[PDB]
Amino acid sequence: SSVQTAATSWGTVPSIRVYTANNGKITERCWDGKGWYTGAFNEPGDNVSVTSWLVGSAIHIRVYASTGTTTTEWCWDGNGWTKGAYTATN
Amino acid sequence: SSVQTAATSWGTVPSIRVYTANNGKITERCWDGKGWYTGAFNEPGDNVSVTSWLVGSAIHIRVYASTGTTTTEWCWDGNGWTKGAYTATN
Amino acid sequence: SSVQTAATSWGTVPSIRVYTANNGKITERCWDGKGWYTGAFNEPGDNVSVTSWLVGSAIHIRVYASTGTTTTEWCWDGNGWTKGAYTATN
Ligand SMILES: [Zn+2]
Ligand SMILES: [Zn+2]
Repeated sequence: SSVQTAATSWGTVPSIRVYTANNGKITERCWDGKGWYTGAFNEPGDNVSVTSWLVGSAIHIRVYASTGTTTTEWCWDGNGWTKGAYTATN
Repeated sequence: SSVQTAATSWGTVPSIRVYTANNGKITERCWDGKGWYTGAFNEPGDNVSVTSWLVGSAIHIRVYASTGTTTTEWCWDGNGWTKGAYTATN
Repeated sequence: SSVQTAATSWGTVPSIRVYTANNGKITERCWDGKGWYTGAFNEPGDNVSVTSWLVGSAIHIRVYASTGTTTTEWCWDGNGWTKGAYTATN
């Protein structure tokens, strides 16, 4: 019984984001080239996946947090985490 | 018990694919910039991971579906899912 | 019930790396355009995630291996796997 992680990165420094699902909560650790620090993302979930992409210099991150059969998409687009349009129907 | 997902994205719109393993079946949800829809991928698996890459305008997707100690690679290269040559000795 | 995998890819060939967590061991399978082979990475873990990036033609890989609440980061930067600076407080 171990925590479950997901990772993404962008750029050439690079920036790295590691999401950890632990006891029903997902938290975020961040690297921007200097050191690791705790990120703003903190949402419920037993399982996590992530993907990201750049548009110019702007990073866009999508975190897929799952509890039971419900997957919630969380969006970072430069100004805070927001709930995305993703639905599944599991 | 929660479902397990894997996500990938390409391009700048972007396109996103989210794979969900649920009770031994993997299904696929797709975003191409307008809304989410159900993808063609549907294969057995209790665990899924994914990676993708572009060569010019051509997208390639590799989905690794596992049941027990067996991992099957599924390939998208523009015209249907096929599977791949991947083998493991788990 | 099943093994757990993580995948990454880079370049246009492409190179693919698939990490498998199985009974407390994470192992690595590699594709560089010709066939699959077993990689050098072999470390303890019940869960694995991965990310990678290019700096020019040089590939960098980060593998996040977790046991219990401890996540260890493993780094490939061209010349062997080394433990990274990642820490979490799970
Ligand atoms: Zn359960
Ligand atoms: Zn191709």
